[PDB]
Amino acid sequence: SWEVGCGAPVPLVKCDENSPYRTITGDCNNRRSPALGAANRALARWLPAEYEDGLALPFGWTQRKTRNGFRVPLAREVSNKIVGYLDEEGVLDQNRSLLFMQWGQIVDHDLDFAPETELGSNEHSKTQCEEYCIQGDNCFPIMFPKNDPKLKTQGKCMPFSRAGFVCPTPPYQSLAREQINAVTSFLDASLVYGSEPSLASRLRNLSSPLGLMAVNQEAWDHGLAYLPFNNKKPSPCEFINTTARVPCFLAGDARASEQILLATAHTLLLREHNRLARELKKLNPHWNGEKLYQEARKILGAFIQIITFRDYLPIVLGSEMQKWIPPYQGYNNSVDPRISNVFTFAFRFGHMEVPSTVSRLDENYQPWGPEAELPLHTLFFNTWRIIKDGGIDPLVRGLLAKKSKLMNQDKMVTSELRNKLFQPTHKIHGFDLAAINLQRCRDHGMPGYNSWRGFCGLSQPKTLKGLQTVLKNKILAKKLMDLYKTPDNIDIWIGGNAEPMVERGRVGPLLACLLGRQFQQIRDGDRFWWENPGVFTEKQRDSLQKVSFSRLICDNTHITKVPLHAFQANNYPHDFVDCSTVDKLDLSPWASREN
Ligand code: HEM
Ligand SMILES: *[C@@H]1O[C@H](CO)[C@@H](O)[C@H](O)[C@H]1NC(C)=O
Ligand SMILES: *[C@@H]1O[C@H](CO)[C@@H](O)[C@H](O)[C@H]1NC(C)=O
Ligand SMILES: *[C@@H]1O[C@H](CO)[C@@H](O)[C@H](O)[C@H]1NC(C)=O
Ligand SMILES: *[C@@H]1O[C@H](CO)[C@@H](O)[C@H](O)[C@H]1NC(C)=O
Ligand SMILES: [Ca+2]
Repeated sequence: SWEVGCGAPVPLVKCDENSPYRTITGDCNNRRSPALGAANRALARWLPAEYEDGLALPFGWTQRKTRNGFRVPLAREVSNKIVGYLDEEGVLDQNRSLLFMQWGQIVDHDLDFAPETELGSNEHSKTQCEEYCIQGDNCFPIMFPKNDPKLKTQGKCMPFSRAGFVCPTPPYQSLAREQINAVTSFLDASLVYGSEPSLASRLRNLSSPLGLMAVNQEAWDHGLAYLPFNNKKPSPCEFINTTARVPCFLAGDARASEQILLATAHTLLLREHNRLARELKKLNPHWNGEKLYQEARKILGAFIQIITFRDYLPIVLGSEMQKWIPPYQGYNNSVDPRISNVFTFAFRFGHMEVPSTVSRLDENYQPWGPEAELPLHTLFFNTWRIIKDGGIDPLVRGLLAKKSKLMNQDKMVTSELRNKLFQPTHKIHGFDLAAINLQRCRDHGMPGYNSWRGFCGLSQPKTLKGLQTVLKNKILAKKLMDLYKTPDNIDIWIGGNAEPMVERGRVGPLLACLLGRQFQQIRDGDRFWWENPGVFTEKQRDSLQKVSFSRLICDNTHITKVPLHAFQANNYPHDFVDCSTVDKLDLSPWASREN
């Protein structure tokens, strides 16, 4: 009966068992269960999947099969009546830099990725889905409600393909459909180095023995390195401007060019590896390429861990932080470090932190050129605006001096994402991330809002007035009840995100509980955690506690004026101090003693 069994598409890997380095796949982290938290296995189920047919059909598939006696609302109707807003005045977060939003996307991309099924290649099925809006198999299109302005302009539907699932990726009947996590569950910089050998080697410089990561040979940022291009076709970064013909970037994660500020962040992280690999050589000229790579990799993975757990999670979770992520008490090998299916939705609170524009700023933190500020939607899959228009430095200044959007019950998701999203294969800046999120909840068999409230030991509202008391909002609760008819049926992404934020944080109680658990588990369940005794030397760890996002920018750009605390709102030159002030990474404790 014990289904430890199923998992056909995985090349079972032997473990070295006393190696000082993480694998690329994340395999061999846990000794008793070596697959635990490895890429290309099922997302963990904190609660049983919920499907129309108990097995695989998403709720809403059959237009006649109620959920608890009620029809589920169209995702695009929920989007339009709740998530959407016109007025970008008053929407900005007075105490979060745009870097707060950006770091979130980075950590999300380190932890999880459930890609679309690849069944449709050399087929018209993707076309027949998009072209004809015909629900079938892995085609689950987002249909427009009547009165939707997109009806008049785009067609009857937005296209949507169900996420990949384990064992068979085609045939019928499994305990329940389980979607894949294609990256490593550990906070291990997999987004820089890859989660597969195949890509991890292609990423590396294997012409020389300095342990360097490949760099662009076509283009340079004032002598500073760019990510190598991705010479695969069709390139969506080419598609968005066929005259510039600047391809998408190649990184450890396939998503690195989805928007110019994520591509930017990816560029900071690569340089930091190269900068480390050449410093390690300096001190230890006797070291080979492999040793340099792995030893640079290991520093960077520690860096992301510290920035995330010390700087980021306290200003997400606020008052709830200590309650879910109590201070570190060493490696526990009985902790599941796997990313849960519900986490990959919980973390999409990020979508309401994305504001409608991006600025480029000069060395005086003033407007860079006559189109310094641009709409978010023109920067999907846009690498040319980096190559042909100032390098990363003017964009890294905008991440310091501009603001994240604040979540708002009346202003959830900017139209730049809710109406104008571009997706690689489809042709138009005409999609809805909110609608996508909701269809995806259903596709993944997500339990409803009260199941999750129940799971987190929170009250479970059954009426309008219960829902009003929890949401502290009569109109939002009303619109929700009008759409869902019972709070039991509310899709967890919007249910969770409707909740007012906890003191000193940027999520409500339900999210703080779901996020809190997951981040506690990936820290506690990780054999290679930086503070885990025996991973670093006690001296290396005093050197490590001094890292800052301030310093990473200083070391890896030509910017000399930084805030101390890069995630809080910071204004220039008041909150901006010189780079010689911040603190460095002393790499002396990595000095190799031959004797
Ligand atoms: C301009 C900014 C962003 C864009 C354009 C964007 C776009 C997307 C898209 C297209 C998806 C795939 C949706 C699906 O097919 O179901 C997605 C998923 C996701 N996004 Fe965002 N996003 C942005 C910012 C963020 C931020 C700031 C965070 C977190 C703080 C975040 C977290 C996620 C997560 C967790 C997923 C699911 C990934 C997975 O496990 O498959 N995103 N995003
Ligand atoms: C590898 O490193 C060498 C020396 O640093 C450099 O000249 C070369 O361009 C690099 N190769 C690639 C493919 O990036
Ligand atoms: C295309 O990129 C080129 C730079 O090669 C730029 O001059 C042009 O204005 C861009 N056009 C669009 C539509 O993005
Ligand atoms: C701004 O954010 C930081 C980070 O949470 C916090 O400690 C600080 O008290 C906040 N300041 C104001 C004035 O809100
Ligand atoms: C390890 O975690 C389990 C459950 O995850 C818990 O019961 C136990 O207290 C922990 N054990 C140690 C050794 O920390
Ligand atoms: Ca990872």
